[PDB]
Amino acid sequence: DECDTKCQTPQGAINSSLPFQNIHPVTIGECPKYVRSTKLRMVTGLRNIPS
Amino acid sequence: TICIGYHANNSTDTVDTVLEKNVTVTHSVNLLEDSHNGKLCRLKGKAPLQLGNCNIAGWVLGNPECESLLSNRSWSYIAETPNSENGTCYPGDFADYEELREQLS
Amino acid sequence: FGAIAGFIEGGWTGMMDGWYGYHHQNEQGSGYAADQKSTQNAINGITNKVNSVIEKMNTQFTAVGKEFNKLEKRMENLNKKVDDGFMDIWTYNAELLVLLENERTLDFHDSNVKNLYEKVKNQLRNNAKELGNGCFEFYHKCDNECMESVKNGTYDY
Amino acid sequence: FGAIAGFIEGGWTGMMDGWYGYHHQNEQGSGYAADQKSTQNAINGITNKVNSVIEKMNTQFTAVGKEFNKLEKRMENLNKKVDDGFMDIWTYNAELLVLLENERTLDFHDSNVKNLYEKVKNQLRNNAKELGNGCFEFYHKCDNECMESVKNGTYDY
Amino acid sequence: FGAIAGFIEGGWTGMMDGWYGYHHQNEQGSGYAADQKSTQNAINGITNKVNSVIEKMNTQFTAVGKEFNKLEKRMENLNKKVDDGFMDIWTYNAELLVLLENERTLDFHDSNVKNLYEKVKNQLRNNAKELGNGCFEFYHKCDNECMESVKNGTYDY
Ligand SMILES: *[C@@H]1O[C@H](CO)[C@@H](O[C@@H]2O[C@H](CO)[C@@H](O[C@@H]3O[C@H](CO)[C@@H](O)[C@H](O[C@H]4O[C@H](CO)[C@@H](O)[C@H](O)[C@@H]4O)[C@@H]3O)[C@H](O)[C@H]2NC(C)=O)[C@H](O)[C@H]1NC(C)=O
Ligand SMILES: *[C@@H]1O[C@H](CO)[C@@H](O[C@@H]2O[C@H](CO)[C@@H](O[C@@H]3O[C@H](CO)[C@@H](O)[C@H](O)[C@@H]3O)[C@H](O)[C@H]2NC(C)=O)[C@H](O)[C@H]1NC(C)=O
Repeated sequence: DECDTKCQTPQGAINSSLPFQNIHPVTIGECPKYVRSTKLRMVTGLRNIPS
Repeated sequence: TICIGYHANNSTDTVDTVLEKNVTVTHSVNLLEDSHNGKLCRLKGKAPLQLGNCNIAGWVLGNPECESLLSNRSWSYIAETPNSENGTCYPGDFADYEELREQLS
Repeated sequence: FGAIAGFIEGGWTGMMDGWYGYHHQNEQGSGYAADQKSTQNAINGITNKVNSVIEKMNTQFTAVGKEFNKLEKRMENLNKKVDDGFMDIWTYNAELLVLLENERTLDFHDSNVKNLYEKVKNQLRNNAKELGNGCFEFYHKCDNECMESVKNGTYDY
Repeated sequence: FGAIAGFIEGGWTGMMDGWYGYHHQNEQGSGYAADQKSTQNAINGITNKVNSVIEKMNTQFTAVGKEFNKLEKRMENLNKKVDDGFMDIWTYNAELLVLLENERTLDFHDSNVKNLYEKVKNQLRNNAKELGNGCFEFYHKCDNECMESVKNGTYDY
Repeated sequence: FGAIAGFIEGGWTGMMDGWYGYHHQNEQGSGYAADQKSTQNAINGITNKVNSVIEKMNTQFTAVGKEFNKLEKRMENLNKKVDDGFMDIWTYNAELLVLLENERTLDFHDSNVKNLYEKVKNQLRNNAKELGNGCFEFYHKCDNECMESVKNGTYDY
């Protein structure tokens, strides 16, 4: 495709702003480090308690 | 009276902590690239060399099933396909094959 | 501390403007107020914290792949060992970093409201019954001209 | 905080049942009580924390060894460099993780008792002299029917 | 907590002797005093903390360099990948460790002064107006024989 990326992987390209990626371990470019992880979600706020 | 409190939302976002799993949270951001775009893209401003039904062996030798190069080209990486079988049509060993592939990438 | 989900139990849904503030029942506006400093210093600090977990990782150009012939299995395995090694390190360090710094973030809000609560109780002194819920029964139920000045933390006697 | 080994000096040996609670001298049972919520929420959180330092490390099958002939010294050294590299990383990251999260664990108990102490002082108000040791002289020395209800945090005036 | 740069605003320049202590205006010496225990336990703890970030990294003898001929580009790149890998790990883990443990160090001083302030307010009780600045107006302006004994935390009624 007529796209540009910083990181191409064997199934497609990936946005490389995040520091971790789990698409594929064998990348090409300036890529997020590969992790076997499935969720890496970080908190910005508080805990919802609207009962 | 007068109280002192904090914010709450209708957000479904759940995260994990060291002291308790699956804490529901007001605001969060992702650190994990989970999706890819499904397309071969240009790298460092260059498009990849696409060999098609050929492999590097077939392309650099001029295997007649390979498309010959028309203009001068640059490329940032090489793209092969799972069905790129056309290499050495007359059988034999290709000296330092992997090394050459790496040096032509 | 024990401010969040301790003695201030649940939270309020009515603050479209910020993360921390007050709820006053006196003789007028029953609304909520944001503490544009207690809050705009937290967002100045959290966005600073996310942006540094993101951007402190500089990474060079790297082609991870390596190809080996059938008499190079040892190299192939050495290479696979290196890739498994990094995977194991980044997977473990990331999962735990997320886990730990999430708790460090939830505490940040405890330490913030506990200081905002202590910013008015250590200021109003014995001019209200200090209800354990996180709320103060006013002796001279301040109008909207005064209550908006406790936000700045300004009283008299 | 300063609760543990600060103004509550030493600790009690007489609590076979839990980690946190109370000691009452009134007119009857001189024993100790466990706070089955202040405690069973800590164990729910600590065992959660150990189990994630343990189990967040998934590791694949790996044969670390590599064998090289006398004209492959460079590979041998490259391989040794990789093994030394991981050793240095896991040794440093583990030693410090143990060091830091141990302090994070000892603070957890400070923040817990300080909130349990503040769960009764911010509830009993001026119905006892607030002795700095972490103890309260009762004005109407509650019997065993009442004292067992302060555990739930329930009083009157 | 909110002690440092919260309700104790700025700091004092006049303490050549230590990190924490007191400033008394009564009828004599207007100087400052160091808390040789509140301070000599912090330095015992901080120097312990630096010395373990320094010295917990044991590292073996290592010659990082590798030389490859023009038909060994793959090895050359595998080697470069290993060096880039470590660089990325140590650069990211160090930058963040410095970032995080610096905040853990600045909090340490909050928790220390807040406990020193609470070491005298939870001791003097209602024998002074508890000014929010972090300072106490004395009812019987103690001379230099008494004030030097509040440092040890020793009073009467
Ligand atoms: C470019 O690539 C294509 C494939 O992508 C390639 O076409 C393939 O050629 C081979 C060899 O000519 C074909 O395989 C033969 O198929 C016939 C049946 O049609 C068999 O009889 C042949 O038998 C041989 O192999 C047997 C064992 O498998 C032996 O028992 C026997 O004695 C023979 O040695 C053989 O299997 C193959 O079918 C095609 N594939 C396709 C999709 O057409 C083409 O030749 C390549 N060209 C160049 C220039 O590289
Ligand atoms: C086929 O070869 C010709 C030249 O033999 C290539 O032309 C080159 O095209 C690039 C495209 O940008 C030019 O690059 C630019 O050069 C300037 C300096 O002149 C530099 O400052 C810019 O940053 C940029 O890199 C390059 O100058 C130009 N060369 C000549 C001699 O004109 C052409 O690109 C080749 N074709 C393909 C498909 O690669």
